[PDB]
Amino acid sequence: MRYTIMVSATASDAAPLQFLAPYSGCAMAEYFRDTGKHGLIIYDDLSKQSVAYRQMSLLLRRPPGREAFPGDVFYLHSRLLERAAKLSKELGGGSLTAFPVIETQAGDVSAYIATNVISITDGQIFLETELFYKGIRPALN
Amino acid sequence: MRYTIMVSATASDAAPLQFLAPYSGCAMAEYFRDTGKHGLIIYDDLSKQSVAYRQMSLLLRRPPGREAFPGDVFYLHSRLLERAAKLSKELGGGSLTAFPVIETQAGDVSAYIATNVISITDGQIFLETELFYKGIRPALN
Amino acid sequence: DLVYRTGQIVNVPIGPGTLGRVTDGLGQPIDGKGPLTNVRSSLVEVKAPGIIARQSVREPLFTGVKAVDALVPIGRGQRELIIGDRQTGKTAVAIDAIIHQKNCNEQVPKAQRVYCVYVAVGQKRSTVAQLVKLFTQTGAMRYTIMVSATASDAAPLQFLAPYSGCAMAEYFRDTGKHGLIIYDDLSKQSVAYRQMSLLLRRPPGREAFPGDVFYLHSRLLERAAKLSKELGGGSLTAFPVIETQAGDVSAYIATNVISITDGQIFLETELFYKGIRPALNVGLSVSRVGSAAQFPGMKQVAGTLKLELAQYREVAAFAQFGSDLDAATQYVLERGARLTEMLKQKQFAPIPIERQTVAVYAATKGFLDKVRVQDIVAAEEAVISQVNPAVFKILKANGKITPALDAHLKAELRKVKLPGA
Amino acid sequence: DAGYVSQVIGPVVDVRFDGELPSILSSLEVEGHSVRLVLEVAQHMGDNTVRCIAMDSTDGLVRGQKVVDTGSPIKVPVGRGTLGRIMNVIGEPVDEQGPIDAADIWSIHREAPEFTEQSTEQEILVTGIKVVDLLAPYQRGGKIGLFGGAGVGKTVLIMELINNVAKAHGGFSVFAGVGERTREGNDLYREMIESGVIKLGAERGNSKCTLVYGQMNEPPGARARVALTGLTVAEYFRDIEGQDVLLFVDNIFRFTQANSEVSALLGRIPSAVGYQPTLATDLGGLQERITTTTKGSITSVQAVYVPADDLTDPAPATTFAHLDATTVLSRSIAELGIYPAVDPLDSTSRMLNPNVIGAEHYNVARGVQKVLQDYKNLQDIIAILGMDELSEEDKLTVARARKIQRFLSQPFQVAEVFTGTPGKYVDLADTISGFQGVLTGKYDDLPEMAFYMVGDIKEVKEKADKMAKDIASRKEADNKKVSEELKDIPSLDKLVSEIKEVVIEEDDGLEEDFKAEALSSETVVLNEEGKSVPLPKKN
Amino acid sequence: ALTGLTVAEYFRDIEGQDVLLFVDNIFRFTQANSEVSALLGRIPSAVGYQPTL
Amino acid sequence: ALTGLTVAEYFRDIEGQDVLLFVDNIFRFTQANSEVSALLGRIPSAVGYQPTL
Amino acid sequence: EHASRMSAMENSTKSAGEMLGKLTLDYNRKRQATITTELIEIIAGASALM
Ligand SMILES: Nc1ncnc2c1ncn2[C@@H]1O[C@H](COP(=O)(O)OP(=O)(O)OP(=O)(O)O)[C@@H](O)[C@H]1O
Ligand SMILES: Nc1ncnc2c1ncn2[C@@H]1O[C@H](COP(=O)(O)OP(=O)(O)O)[C@@H](O)[C@H]1O
Ligand SMILES: [Mg+2]
Ligand SMILES: [Mg+2]
Repeated sequence: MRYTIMVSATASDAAPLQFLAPYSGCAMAEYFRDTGKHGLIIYDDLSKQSVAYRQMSLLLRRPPGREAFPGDVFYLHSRLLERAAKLSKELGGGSLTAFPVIETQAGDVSAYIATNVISITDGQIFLETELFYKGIRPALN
Repeated sequence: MRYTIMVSATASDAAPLQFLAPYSGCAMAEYFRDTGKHGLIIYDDLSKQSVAYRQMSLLLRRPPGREAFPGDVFYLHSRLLERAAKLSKELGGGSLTAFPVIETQAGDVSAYIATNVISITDGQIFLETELFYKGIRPALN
Repeated sequence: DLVYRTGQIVNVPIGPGTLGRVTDGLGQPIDGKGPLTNVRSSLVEVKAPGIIARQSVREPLFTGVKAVDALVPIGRGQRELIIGDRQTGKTAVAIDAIIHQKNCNEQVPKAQRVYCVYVAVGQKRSTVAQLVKLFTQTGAMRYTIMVSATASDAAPLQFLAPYSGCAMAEYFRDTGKHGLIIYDDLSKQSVAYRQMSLLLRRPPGREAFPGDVFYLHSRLLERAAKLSKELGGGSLTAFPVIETQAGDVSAYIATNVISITDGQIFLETELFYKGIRPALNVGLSVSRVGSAAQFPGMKQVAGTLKLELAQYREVAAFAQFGSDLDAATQYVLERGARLTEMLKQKQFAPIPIERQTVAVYAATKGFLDKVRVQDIVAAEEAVISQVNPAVFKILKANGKITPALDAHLKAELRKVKLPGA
Repeated sequence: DAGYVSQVIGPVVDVRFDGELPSILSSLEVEGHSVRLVLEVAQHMGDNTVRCIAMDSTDGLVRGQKVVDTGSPIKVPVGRGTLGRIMNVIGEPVDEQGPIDAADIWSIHREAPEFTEQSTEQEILVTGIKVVDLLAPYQRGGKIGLFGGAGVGKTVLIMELINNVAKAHGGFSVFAGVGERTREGNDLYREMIESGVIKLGAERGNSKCTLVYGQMNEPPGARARVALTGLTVAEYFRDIEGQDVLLFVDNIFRFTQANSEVSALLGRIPSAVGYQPTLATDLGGLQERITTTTKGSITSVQAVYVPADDLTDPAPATTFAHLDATTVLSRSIAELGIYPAVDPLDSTSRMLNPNVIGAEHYNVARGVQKVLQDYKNLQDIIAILGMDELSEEDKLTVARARKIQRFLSQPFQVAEVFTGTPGKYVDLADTISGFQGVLTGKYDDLPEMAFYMVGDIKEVKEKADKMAKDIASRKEADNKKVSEELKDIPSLDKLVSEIKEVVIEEDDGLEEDFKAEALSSETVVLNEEGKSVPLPKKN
Repeated sequence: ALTGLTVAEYFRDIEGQDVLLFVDNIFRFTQANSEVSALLGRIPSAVGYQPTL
Repeated sequence: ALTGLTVAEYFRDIEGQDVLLFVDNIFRFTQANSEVSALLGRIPSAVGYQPTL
Repeated sequence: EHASRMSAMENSTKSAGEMLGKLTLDYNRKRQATITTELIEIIAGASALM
């Protein structure tokens, strides 16, 4: 915690606060990206940001799409995860590394929000539930 | 029909009358429960009351839910079926036992009205149509 | 801006001056050959002819596709749906129907000719220019109208092009001649009608379609009628094309047009990649006019073909065990497979109907039992190219395989050499 | 007094009445329309406006066009004067035999009779079909439904019912073609001229059938009320003339569908699968009128389209409860080639009580359903392994049930034009005995394809010896001089000279009669006087 | 369920105890909040639950 | 996707030569119009897309 | 042969239990997607009128 910021929007917080905390956390980590230093960010459960954002869209009476998600739920995570960059030498050389976390349901990586972030992020660390109950931990697929 | 009442809201009757016929028959049946006698009530096609209540709700511009049923269609059947009780001995000790009849579609008891009435009642009598033609009549699964 | 009313419900030029031309969905020609000359402006939404105005569908309409002139026969005046998935042969079956009419219009009198209308809704201009290049190279353009509301056109133009194309094709029906309209992607017309209706704020229904998307398609398709002899006796034959998604014919527009049309030519994407081309699913394909409007002679041999393919389908899902010989199922497991590879056909080459019924005669009577299953498409060439070509001349004129012919052509299929020994 | 059109959205018109609105269900006549356009008031909108459904098309309606109230609902001709005629939804003749004689002019809108005038008398209707008369017998006086998807044979089965039941019937018949193809309404008409059911011209009173047609081309206002028009013709024969009527309704699914095509434009938020919120009540109010009262009898046969073979769809599933005998037709049975494709374990009748048809008919019906459900339970193995692991206990119940499936198949008189086999009418006493025999074992040695497409149990033995004759025909019929070139046929070089060479004109005869019209290249619009001027260069 | 919490929250915050709160069928708490969102006209989320699930 | 097309259309129409247009995810043209049309006051089509897809 | 048939049907009951396990998960996705699709079409039709 000497080097860590903790941006918490829990389950009791309002849905616009859970929608905003990935962006609030990314602005705090973009301070280190822009001043030549290096940053790590973990948005634990971007699955839960999109559900908080789906709540704001359906309460704004906006027309829903796949799994009642708004049409801009791709742009929700796309706008956020593009800010994790490695800057050039003329911009300082700083960097921000993102680790978005997505919880699937029954191994379904072909869900809507899951496949949205697979097409945003560079890599993928797929953690398997059959390897996890066999004691193989970290249960890397 | 020395002991039977027949409350009949048929198909050409108005949809408020088919909605109101289970409640009208239960008030006739609650006379025996409240006077220390015992009643027995059969709501044949409780899945046809709910379609009649859906018709009045969508025409009164009430907000639809799943399968376009109103939000209070659980409250419709629960406030009808909880009137079937076994009263204590200080209230005469009378009773009323209900038999709602739900018609499923190809056995799908995960449909919306069938799910609601399964939650309310104290058990089902299933009647499969494969057991019906297998000679098992009554086809009680 | 100012909006002037024209006093006119929507019109298109119908007449004999439209034959050979490529027009858009409103009648303006897009082929760059000038205005339409020998035409008059008729309405676009015409009421369909009633019960008294019609007569029974008796004369056939030969497609040239062997799987449909035999199994799913089509009469002059019926509506045959071509339903299937994407890239399964729907346009190719319909194009072969148009090309074949050129091969048959030169051999019939003036009252027997069929004038085709191809309505291309929601396709590219690259695809339509490929068709006009094809219909000019064959020679089918002198009988064909091409009504083309492509994908860059407005959704009201793609909505109206089936009706505007039918009104052009109804000229030939109403004047005693015979028409053939092909509505390619009637699925893409309903998408254009859905768009045009959601923007007019008409409330959506199933798959956001309007409520009257059945009446969109029934009032179009019921205009394909075989008229009575008091009304000239003309006919219009519709071939609507509906595209399904992963074979799901339970979708909203597919179930509407299946229930409107008489027959259906169902094409599958798994039969297409087994080499069965045209990929006709013989079980699901129906024609509700039926063998009432079949070529006789073809009708004599199709009963042996429809029955043996019915047994060949139930013997399948037991055919994975060639160790398990039975020699009664194995008899029909190969006999139906002679028939299955009999019905294969290369595209843009329709066959005359008399050459088809001889090739079905050569496999229902067992002449091609000696050849292997893998070389029947070459054997059907050996049947056709080695018999006397006067067997086809008297079968077309007599109209049925006469008793003075089924013993002529019995020994004629014995003096041919079949590629199997 | 009169009203004027204020709004036209598709087939739905709002009409504004400055004082004295018409009642709901009232008929309005639009004055000045080219065809006779009739609107029926659906609802009162609220500001002296009614909302209507049009019985014909609305292209050509102008806002402000005068609309005359008739003070009554749609009124159709009823009586003997309509027999042998074809009527419209609005009672107009479309058969071109002149105007229709009117015993009375009845409204098409009515209430269902009452609970007190209901006839609780179940008596059998001998159809002549083996699978119908055995497993789901029809009631004389009751409501019959033929459920099936597209292309399983409901129109053929209702054509077989018309010439097996209504041909030998004392009362009259009404065929209400509700939203099907116009071609098969012309097929049904010409079938009944040549069969003598409809007699044209001066023998018109000797006709025994009234046709009401509301076919697929017509707008959803017409297809929703044409079942009510065809019912009114049958309700006049039942009430005023007091006789046994037959009402064949082709595709009662189209009544619910045509209400669904307008109901979103009537201001109703949608229900489930695409249907109106008033689905069971529109359908209920029609079907409660097709009843046998104490005055007369209406034996109704209703084809029901089942969308995409899905009996769980709410338009077939609501009309199950309105019927006495449901004849579910299956696509699975038709893929075997068995016709009529009646599903034996999905067709149900109220007549299958042993109190009504007797226990001797009841046990051969329940026994056939028992042996066919067992075969369905055994196809989990014998379509995977191959009928070798059953030890001849229930190998025999397969070959009993496989002969039963073909014995339920039957040739039709109306399917002679389709298939080359004659029609077979089976008596009820014959189909009990023929199906008791395969059930018990009186016919255990005949092959299974001798039962296919036969009349009765004398026709399976007349087919079995025909099969074992013509097996032996395939050993000498080929040579040794019976199919020679010289015996009974001419030569091939001569036959091409025999045939008359038809004359090909290669000029196709198109423009020799065509009266053209000059196309204006420039757009012709209307100015404020209404004069067709060029479109102005003001942009 | 909020009433059962508030009785249980007194034993935690004032009495200072370890409380057992038995919520019999938490699914019925979900579906009753799903009904009150449908009655307030809110557009439901995926499979039919309230947007604030 | 219209800006990059216009650059490719100039080399085709004016320069008159064969060009290659690689468009990575032309779906994101369709998806972007579907985000805008929710706010342009439109009844949504099938799965949630714009009526003018 | 009976021991090989005992082992060929412990691999087949296993493989038809893993196939059924992947079919009930995919049906439950299509079950949930069907209710969301039916609901969105009912809300889009109610919002067009209200
Ligand atoms: N009988 C056939 N033999 C060989 N190839 C065929 C045959 N019929 C069609 N094809 C080819 O298969 C492909 C299928 O395209 P086709 O013209 O059938 O369009 P479609 O699949 O009906 O329509 P869409 O392009 O919308 O998917 C084409 O390449 C066509 O040339
Ligand atoms: N009894 C029968 N015998 C032979 N073929 C039949 C029979 N009934 C139906 N068919 C076939 O099925 C098709 C269905 O015809 P139809 O009854 O018009 O369909 P639908 O029931 O969908 O209206 C017919 O064209 C015919 O080819
Ligand atoms: Mg195509
Ligand atoms: Mg029909």
